[PDB]
Amino acid sequence: LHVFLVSAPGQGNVTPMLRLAKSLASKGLLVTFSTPESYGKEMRKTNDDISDQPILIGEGSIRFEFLDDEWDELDAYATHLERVGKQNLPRMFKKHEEEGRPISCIINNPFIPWVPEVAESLGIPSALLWVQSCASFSSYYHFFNDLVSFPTESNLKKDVCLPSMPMLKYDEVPLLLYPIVPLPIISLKNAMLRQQKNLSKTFCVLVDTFQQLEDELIHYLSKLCPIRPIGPLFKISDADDCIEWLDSKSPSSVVYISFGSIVHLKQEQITEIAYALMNINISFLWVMKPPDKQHVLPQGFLEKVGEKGKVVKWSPQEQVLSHQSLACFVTHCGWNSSMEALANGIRVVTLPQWGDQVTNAKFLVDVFGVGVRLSRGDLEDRIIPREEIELRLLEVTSGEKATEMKHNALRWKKAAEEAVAKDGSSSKNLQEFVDELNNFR
Repeated sequence: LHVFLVSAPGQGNVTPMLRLAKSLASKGLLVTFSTPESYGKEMRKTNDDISDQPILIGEGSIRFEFLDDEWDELDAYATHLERVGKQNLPRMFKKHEEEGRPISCIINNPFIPWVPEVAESLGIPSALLWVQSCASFSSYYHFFNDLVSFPTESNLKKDVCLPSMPMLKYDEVPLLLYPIVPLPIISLKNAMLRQQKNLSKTFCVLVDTFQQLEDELIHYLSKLCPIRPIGPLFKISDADDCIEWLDSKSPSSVVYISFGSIVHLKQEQITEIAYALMNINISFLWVMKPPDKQHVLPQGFLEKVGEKGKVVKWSPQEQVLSHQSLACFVTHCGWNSSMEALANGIRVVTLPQWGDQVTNAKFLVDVFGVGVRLSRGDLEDRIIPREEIELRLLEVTSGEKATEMKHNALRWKKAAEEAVAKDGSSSKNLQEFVDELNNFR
Protein backbone atom coordinates (compact mmCIF):
# COMPACT_ATOMS: atom_id res chain seq x y z
CA LEU A 1 0.00 0.00 0.00
CA HIS A 2 0.88 3.67 -0.53
CA VAL A 3 0.72 6.21 2.31
CA PHE A 4 1.82 9.83 2.10
CA LEU A 5 3.35 11.49 5.15
CA VAL A 6 3.52 15.26 4.65
CA SER A 7 4.90 17.22 7.59
CA ALA A 8 5.04 20.92 8.31
CA PRO A 9 8.60 22.27 7.96
CA GLY A 10 10.95 22.45 10.88
CA GLN A 11 12.87 19.93 12.96
CA GLY A 12 10.31 19.00 15.62
CA ASN A 13 7.66 18.12 13.02
CA VAL A 14 9.84 16.49 10.35
CA THR A 15 11.76 14.12 12.61
CA PRO A 16 8.70 12.55 14.35
CA MET A 17 7.11 12.02 10.93
CA LEU A 18 10.24 10.36 9.52
CA ARG A 19 10.28 8.03 12.52
CA LEU A 20 6.69 7.09 11.69
CA ALA A 21 7.60 6.70 8.02
CA LYS A 22 10.56 4.39 8.70
CA SER A 23 8.24 2.22 10.80
CA LEU A 24 5.39 2.11 8.28
CA ALA A 25 7.84 1.12 5.54
CA SER A 26 9.32 -1.64 7.73
CA LYS A 27 5.82 -3.16 7.58
CA GLY A 28 6.07 -3.23 3.78
CA LEU A 29 4.17 -0.09 2.82
CA LEU A 30 5.37 2.42 0.25
CA VAL A 31 5.77 5.61 2.30
CA THR A 32 6.28 8.92 0.49
CA PHE A 33 7.54 11.81 2.63
CA SER A 34 6.83 15.40 1.68
CA THR A 35 7.73 18.75 3.20
CA PRO A 36 8.03 22.32 1.92
CA GLU A 37 10.93 22.40 -0.54
CA SER A 38 12.41 25.47 1.16
CA TYR A 39 12.94 23.14 4.10
CA GLY A 40 13.68 20.31 1.68
CA LYS A 41 16.89 21.71 0.19
CA GLU A 42 18.24 22.28 3.68
CA MET A 43 17.24 18.68 4.40
CA ARG A 44 19.28 17.80 1.30
CA LYS A 45 22.49 19.48 2.44
CA THR A 46 22.65 18.24 6.04
CA ASN A 47 21.66 14.62 5.36
CA ASP A 48 22.51 12.48 2.37
CA ASP A 49 20.72 9.33 1.20
CA ILE A 50 17.73 11.70 0.95
CA SER A 51 18.58 13.69 -2.22
CA ASP A 52 18.38 10.45 -4.17
CA GLN A 53 15.97 7.73 -5.21
CA PRO A 54 13.99 5.49 -2.79
CA ILE A 55 15.59 4.14 0.37
CA LEU A 56 14.84 0.54 1.32
CA ILE A 57 13.63 -0.38 4.83
CA GLY A 58 12.65 -3.93 5.68
CA GLU A 59 10.20 -5.07 3.04
CA GLY A 60 9.18 -1.44 2.51
CA SER A 61 10.51 1.68 0.88
CA ILE A 62 10.61 5.41 1.56
CA ARG A 63 10.59 8.09 -1.15
CA PHE A 64 10.77 11.88 -0.80
CA GLU A 65 8.65 14.26 -2.89
CA PHE A 66 9.02 17.77 -1.49
CA LEU A 67 6.03 20.07 -1.90
CA ASP A 68 6.95 22.90 -4.23
CA ASP A 69 7.16 25.88 -1.89
CA GLU A 70 7.13 28.59 -4.55
CA TRP A 71 8.81 30.39 -1.65
CA ASP A 72 12.12 31.93 -2.74
CA GLU A 73 11.89 35.43 -1.20
CA LEU A 74 5.66 33.29 9.81
CA ASP A 75 2.05 34.45 9.52
CA ALA A 76 2.73 35.62 5.97
CA TYR A 77 4.37 32.26 5.19
CA ALA A 78 1.62 30.11 6.69
CA THR A 79 -0.86 31.77 4.33
CA HIS A 80 1.33 31.47 1.22
CA LEU A 81 2.15 27.81 1.97
CA GLU A 82 -1.48 26.77 2.40
CA ARG A 83 -2.61 28.21 -0.94
CA VAL A 84 0.35 26.73 -2.83
CA GLY A 85 -0.01 23.39 -1.05
CA LYS A 86 -3.71 23.26 -1.87
CA GLN A 87 -2.81 23.89 -5.52
CA ASN A 88 0.22 21.58 -5.85
CA LEU A 89 -0.70 18.59 -3.65
CA PRO A 90 -3.64 17.31 -5.76
CA ARG A 91 -1.68 16.93 -8.99
CA MET A 92 1.31 15.56 -7.09
CA PHE A 93 -1.24 13.05 -5.81
CA LYS A 94 -2.70 12.24 -9.22
CA LYS A 95 0.72 11.86 -10.87
CA HIS A 96 0.70 8.78 -8.63
CA GLU A 97 -2.78 7.90 -9.91
CA GLU A 98 -1.58 8.15 -13.53
CA GLU A 99 1.53 6.04 -12.72
CA GLY A 100 -0.46 3.27 -11.00
CA ARG A 101 0.25 4.30 -7.38
CA PRO A 102 -3.10 5.18 -5.80
CA ILE A 103 -2.39 6.78 -2.44
CA SER A 104 -4.15 4.85 0.35
CA CYS A 105 -3.84 7.49 3.10
CA ILE A 106 -2.47 10.93 3.93
CA ILE A 107 -0.87 11.62 7.31
CA ASN A 108 -0.12 15.16 8.50
CA ASN A 109 0.94 16.76 11.76
CA PRO A 110 -1.00 19.62 13.39
CA PHE A 111 1.17 22.41 11.97
CA ILE A 112 -0.37 22.10 8.50
CA PRO A 113 -4.01 21.61 9.57
CA TRP A 114 -5.49 22.40 6.15
CA VAL A 115 -4.13 19.11 4.77
CA PRO A 116 -7.19 17.07 5.87
CA GLU A 117 -9.35 19.53 3.92
CA VAL A 118 -7.45 18.35 0.84
CA ALA A 119 -7.80 14.68 1.80
CA GLU A 120 -11.57 15.16 2.10
CA SER A 121 -11.69 16.85 -1.32
CA LEU A 122 -9.98 14.06 -3.26
CA GLY A 123 -11.65 11.24 -1.31
CA ILE A 124 -8.39 10.06 0.31
CA PRO A 125 -8.48 9.20 4.04
CA SER A 126 -6.78 11.57 6.46
CA ALA A 127 -4.88 10.47 9.57
CA LEU A 128 -3.23 12.76 12.12
CA LEU A 129 0.19 12.23 13.71
CA TRP A 130 0.08 13.91 17.12
CA VAL A 131 3.59 14.31 18.47
CA GLN A 132 2.80 15.62 21.95
CA SER A 133 1.37 13.98 25.05
CA CYS A 134 -2.21 12.77 25.24
CA ALA A 135 -2.87 15.27 28.03
CA SER A 136 -1.77 17.86 25.50
CA PHE A 137 -4.19 16.51 22.90
CA SER A 138 -7.08 16.36 25.41
CA SER A 139 -6.30 19.96 26.42
CA TYR A 140 -6.66 21.26 22.88
CA TYR A 141 -9.73 19.09 22.28
CA HIS A 142 -11.52 20.28 25.38
CA PHE A 143 -10.53 23.85 24.60
CA PHE A 144 -11.55 23.96 20.96
CA ASN A 145 -14.85 22.25 21.79
CA ASP A 146 -15.43 24.56 24.75
CA LEU A 147 -16.04 21.53 26.96
CA VAL A 148 -14.16 22.76 30.07
CA SER A 149 -13.36 26.21 31.48
CA PHE A 150 -9.84 27.53 30.65
CA PRO A 151 -8.14 30.78 31.76
CA THR A 152 -9.48 33.86 29.99
CA GLU A 153 -8.71 37.61 29.84
CA SER A 154 -11.24 38.01 32.63
CA ASN A 155 -9.91 35.18 34.85
CA LEU A 156 -6.29 34.65 33.84
CA LYS A 157 -5.31 32.40 36.79
CA LYS A 158 -8.17 29.95 36.58
CA ASP A 159 -7.50 26.27 37.23
CA VAL A 160 -8.56 23.68 34.64
CA CYS A 161 -10.18 20.31 35.41
CA LEU A 162 -9.86 18.06 32.42
CA PRO A 163 -11.28 14.52 32.72
CA SER A 164 -8.90 11.71 33.64
CA MET A 165 -6.14 14.28 34.28
CA PRO A 166 -4.82 15.99 37.41
CA MET A 167 -5.89 19.53 38.08
CA LEU A 168 -3.77 21.89 35.99
CA LYS A 169 -3.01 25.40 37.26
CA TYR A 170 -3.37 28.32 34.82
CA ASP A 171 0.34 28.18 33.91
CA GLU A 172 0.32 24.35 33.54
CA VAL A 173 -2.04 24.26 30.54
CA PRO A 174 -0.13 24.35 27.23
CA LEU A 175 0.87 27.96 26.70
CA LEU A 176 -0.49 28.18 23.16
CA LEU A 177 -3.97 28.18 24.81
CA TYR A 178 -3.22 30.85 27.41
CA PRO A 179 -4.82 34.17 26.31
CA ILE A 180 -1.73 36.38 26.77
CA VAL A 181 0.57 35.09 24.02
CA PRO A 182 3.03 36.88 21.73
CA LEU A 183 1.74 37.58 18.26
CA PRO A 184 4.35 35.20 16.69
CA ILE A 185 2.67 32.16 18.23
CA ILE A 186 -0.87 33.34 17.59
CA SER A 187 -0.18 31.67 14.22
CA LEU A 188 0.62 28.47 16.16
CA LYS A 189 -2.49 28.59 18.35
CA ASN A 190 -4.43 29.14 15.11
CA ALA A 191 -2.99 26.00 13.48
CA MET A 192 -3.73 23.87 16.55
CA LEU A 193 -7.37 25.03 16.62
CA ARG A 194 -7.81 24.51 12.88
CA GLN A 195 -6.53 20.95 13.39
CA GLN A 196 -9.16 20.41 16.07
CA LYS A 197 -11.73 21.77 13.63
CA ASN A 198 -10.50 19.40 10.89
CA LEU A 199 -10.46 16.44 13.29
CA SER A 200 -13.93 15.57 11.95
CA LYS A 201 -12.28 14.93 8.56
CA THR A 202 -9.77 12.58 10.21
CA PHE A 203 -10.39 8.90 10.83
CA CYS A 204 -7.40 8.11 13.06
CA VAL A 205 -5.17 10.11 15.42
CA LEU A 206 -1.80 8.47 16.02
CA VAL A 207 -0.30 9.67 19.32
CA ASP A 208 3.39 9.37 20.22
CA THR A 209 2.84 7.96 23.70
CA PHE A 210 2.26 4.53 25.16
CA GLN A 211 -0.82 3.12 26.85
CA GLN A 212 0.58 2.65 30.37
CA LEU A 213 1.91 6.23 30.57
CA GLU A 214 -1.53 7.89 30.00
CA ASP A 215 -3.72 4.82 30.41
CA GLU A 216 -6.85 6.03 32.14
CA LEU A 217 -7.02 9.13 29.93
CA ILE A 218 -6.53 7.26 26.66
CA HIS A 219 -9.45 5.03 27.59
CA TYR A 220 -11.62 8.04 28.37
CA LEU A 221 -10.42 10.10 25.41
CA SER A 222 -10.81 7.21 22.91
CA LYS A 223 -14.59 7.02 23.35
CA LEU A 224 -14.88 10.61 22.01
CA CYS A 225 -11.98 10.52 19.62
CA PRO A 226 -10.10 7.87 17.56
CA ILE A 227 -6.73 7.79 19.39
CA ARG A 228 -4.07 5.15 18.74
CA PRO A 229 -1.02 5.31 21.07
CA ILE A 230 1.97 4.14 19.02
CA GLY A 231 4.99 5.58 20.81
CA PRO A 232 7.59 6.21 21.77
CA LEU A 233 8.51 6.56 18.11
CA PHE A 234 12.25 6.89 18.75
CA LYS A 235 12.26 3.39 20.30
CA ILE A 236 10.19 1.72 17.56
CA SER A 237 12.34 2.83 14.60
CA ASP A 238 15.81 4.29 15.11
CA ALA A 239 30.90 12.94 19.81
CA ASP A 240 32.73 9.77 20.68
CA ASP A 241 34.21 11.82 23.51
CA CYS A 242 30.76 12.10 25.11
CA ILE A 243 30.33 8.35 25.58
CA GLU A 244 34.08 7.90 26.18
CA TRP A 245 34.05 10.56 28.88
CA LEU A 246 30.90 9.02 30.36
CA ASP A 247 32.43 5.54 30.62
CA SER A 248 35.15 6.99 32.88
CA LYS A 249 32.69 8.14 35.58
CA SER A 250 31.03 6.17 38.34
CA PRO A 251 27.42 5.04 37.82
CA SER A 252 24.69 7.57 38.52
CA SER A 253 27.09 10.46 39.00
CA VAL A 254 26.77 12.89 36.04
CA VAL A 255 24.19 15.66 35.86
CA TYR A 256 23.14 15.77 32.20
CA ILE A 257 21.97 19.16 30.90
CA SER A 258 20.32 19.68 27.51
CA PHE A 259 17.46 21.86 26.29
CA GLY A 260 17.06 20.48 22.74
CA SER A 261 17.92 22.14 19.44
CA ILE A 262 15.60 25.19 19.88
CA VAL A 263 15.69 26.51 23.47
CA HIS A 264 18.18 29.34 24.09
CA LEU A 265 18.17 30.58 27.68
CA LYS A 266 18.88 34.06 29.00
CA GLN A 267 22.56 34.64 29.80
CA GLU A 268 21.62 35.38 33.42
CA GLN A 269 20.02 31.95 33.73
CA ILE A 270 23.12 30.30 32.27
CA THR A 271 25.27 32.06 34.87
CA GLU A 272 23.17 30.71 37.77
CA ILE A 273 23.37 27.13 36.50
CA ALA A 274 27.16 27.40 36.08
CA TYR A 275 27.77 28.76 39.59
CA ALA A 276 25.47 26.09 41.02
CA LEU A 277 27.45 23.32 39.32
CA MET A 278 30.68 24.84 40.60
CA ASN A 279 29.35 25.37 44.14
CA ILE A 280 28.27 21.74 44.68
CA ASN A 281 31.17 20.11 42.81
CA ILE A 282 28.91 17.67 40.96
CA SER A 283 29.91 15.87 37.81
CA PHE A 284 28.06 17.20 34.80
CA LEU A 285 27.79 17.01 31.03
CA TRP A 286 26.33 20.25 29.70
CA VAL A 287 25.22 20.77 26.11
CA MET A 288 25.43 24.45 25.17
CA LYS A 289 24.38 24.81 21.56
CA PRO A 290 25.83 27.86 19.80
CA PRO A 291 23.38 30.17 17.96
CA ASP A 292 20.85 34.92 19.48
CA LYS A 293 24.38 35.44 20.80
CA GLN A 294 26.61 32.74 22.24
CA HIS A 295 26.61 32.17 26.01
CA VAL A 296 29.64 32.81 28.21
CA LEU A 297 30.63 31.02 31.40
CA PRO A 298 32.09 32.38 34.63
CA GLN A 299 35.78 33.18 34.45
CA GLY A 300 37.86 30.13 35.26
CA PHE A 301 34.78 27.88 35.14
CA LEU A 302 36.32 25.08 33.03
CA GLU A 303 39.49 25.13 35.14
CA LYS A 304 37.86 25.36 38.56
CA VAL A 305 35.41 22.56 37.77
CA GLY A 306 38.12 20.28 36.39
CA GLU A 307 37.60 16.62 35.49
CA LYS A 308 34.07 16.66 36.97
CA GLY A 309 32.64 18.93 34.26
CA LYS A 310 32.37 18.85 30.49
CA VAL A 311 30.66 21.36 28.19
CA VAL A 312 29.89 20.28 24.63
CA LYS A 313 28.20 21.94 21.66
CA TRP A 314 26.28 18.78 20.65
CA SER A 315 25.43 15.42 22.19
CA PRO A 316 24.40 11.92 21.07
CA GLN A 317 21.42 12.32 23.35
CA GLU A 318 19.66 8.99 22.81
CA GLN A 319 22.98 7.29 23.58
CA VAL A 320 23.70 9.65 26.51
CA LEU A 321 20.36 9.01 28.21
CA SER A 322 20.87 5.25 28.32
CA HIS A 323 24.26 5.67 30.03
CA GLN A 324 24.59 4.42 33.61
CA SER A 325 26.79 7.32 34.69
CA LEU A 326 23.87 9.76 34.46
CA ALA A 327 22.47 10.77 37.80
CA CYS A 328 19.72 12.99 36.32
CA PHE A 329 18.58 15.05 33.29
CA VAL A 330 17.99 18.81 33.46
CA THR A 331 15.60 19.34 30.61
CA HIS A 332 13.18 21.71 28.91
CA CYS A 333 10.53 18.93 28.99
CA GLY A 334 9.68 18.81 25.32
CA TRP A 335 7.59 15.69 24.80
CA ASN A 336 10.18 13.63 22.92
CA SER A 337 12.80 14.45 25.56
CA SER A 338 10.35 13.66 28.36
CA MET A 339 9.70 10.24 26.80
CA GLU A 340 13.44 9.78 26.31
CA ALA A 341 13.90 10.30 30.04
CA LEU A 342 11.06 7.88 30.80
CA ALA A 343 12.19 5.15 28.41
CA ASN A 344 15.72 5.30 29.83
CA GLY A 345 14.76 5.43 33.51
CA ILE A 346 16.48 8.73 34.44
CA ARG A 347 15.24 11.37 36.89
CA VAL A 348 14.43 14.85 35.60
CA VAL A 349 14.93 18.39 36.81
CA THR A 350 12.25 20.37 35.05
CA LEU A 351 13.05 23.68 33.40
CA PRO A 352 10.11 24.04 30.99
CA GLN A 353 9.97 27.10 28.77
CA TRP A 354 7.05 27.31 26.30
CA GLY A 355 4.25 25.29 24.81
CA ASP A 356 3.47 21.80 26.09
CA GLN A 357 6.67 21.82 28.15
CA VAL A 358 4.79 23.32 31.10
CA THR A 359 2.32 20.44 30.92
CA ASN A 360 5.03 17.82 30.48
CA ALA A 361 6.87 19.33 33.48
CA LYS A 362 3.80 18.98 35.73
CA PHE A 363 3.31 15.35 34.65
CA LEU A 364 7.00 14.44 35.03
CA VAL A 365 7.06 15.69 38.62
CA ASP A 366 3.57 15.21 40.06
CA VAL A 367 2.17 12.29 38.01
CA PHE A 368 5.03 10.16 36.64
CA GLY A 369 7.12 10.66 39.80
CA VAL A 370 10.50 10.93 38.13
CA GLY A 371 11.93 14.22 39.24
CA VAL A 372 11.83 17.65 40.80
CA ARG A 373 10.57 21.03 39.67
CA LEU A 374 13.07 23.83 39.01
CA SER A 375 10.95 26.38 37.04
CA ARG A 376 7.38 27.04 35.82
CA GLY A 377 7.88 28.26 32.22
CA ASP A 378 7.67 31.59 30.42
CA LEU A 379 4.81 33.04 32.50
CA GLU A 380 6.95 32.91 35.65
CA ASP A 381 9.51 35.28 34.07
CA ARG A 382 11.95 34.90 36.96
CA ILE A 383 15.57 33.79 36.83
CA ILE A 384 15.91 30.59 38.88
CA PRO A 385 18.67 31.55 41.35
CA ARG A 386 21.72 29.34 41.89
CA GLU A 387 20.59 28.41 45.42
CA GLU A 388 17.46 26.73 44.13
CA ILE A 389 19.29 25.01 41.28
CA GLU A 390 21.66 23.56 43.87
CA LEU A 391 18.74 22.51 46.03
CA ARG A 392 16.92 20.58 43.31
CA LEU A 393 20.09 18.86 42.12
CA LEU A 394 20.74 17.50 45.61
CA GLU A 395 17.05 16.57 45.93
CA VAL A 396 17.10 14.64 42.67
CA THR A 397 20.43 12.84 43.44
CA SER A 398 20.78 12.24 47.19
CA GLY A 399 17.63 13.64 48.84
CA GLU A 400 15.06 11.68 50.87
CA LYS A 401 13.07 10.70 47.75
CA ALA A 402 15.89 10.34 45.24
CA THR A 403 15.88 6.56 45.09
CA GLU A 404 12.08 6.54 45.07
CA MET A 405 12.15 8.64 41.88
CA LYS A 406 14.84 6.35 40.45
CA HIS A 407 12.43 3.48 41.13
CA ASN A 408 9.50 5.15 39.31
CA ALA A 409 11.90 6.03 36.48
CA LEU A 410 12.93 2.36 36.10
CA ARG A 411 9.36 1.12 36.20
CA TRP A 412 8.56 3.57 33.42
CA LYS A 413 11.64 2.37 31.56
CA LYS A 414 10.32 -1.18 31.95
CA ALA A 415 6.80 -0.20 30.80
CA ALA A 416 8.13 1.66 27.77
CA GLU A 417 10.07 -1.39 26.62
CA GLU A 418 6.92 -3.52 26.76
CA ALA A 419 4.85 -1.07 24.68
CA VAL A 420 7.23 -1.54 21.72
CA ALA A 421 7.87 -5.24 22.24
CA LYS A 422 6.60 -7.48 19.44
CA ASP A 423 3.31 -7.96 21.35
CA GLY A 424 3.17 -4.55 23.07
CA SER A 425 0.41 -1.91 23.03
CA SER A 426 2.18 0.43 20.62
CA SER A 427 3.25 -2.31 18.18
CA LYS A 428 -0.29 -3.67 18.11
CA ASN A 429 -1.82 -0.21 17.60
CA LEU A 430 0.46 0.43 14.64
CA GLN A 431 -0.48 -2.97 13.20
CA GLU A 432 -4.21 -2.26 13.50
CA PHE A 433 -3.68 1.07 11.77
CA VAL A 434 -1.99 -0.83 8.93
CA ASP A 435 -4.93 -3.28 9.02
CA GLU A 436 -7.60 -0.60 8.57
CA LEU A 437 -5.60 0.74 5.63
CA ASN A 438 -5.69 -2.65 3.91
CA ASN A 439 -9.43 -3.00 4.58
CA PHE A 440 -9.90 0.29 2.74
CA ARG A 441 -8.41 -1.63 -0.22
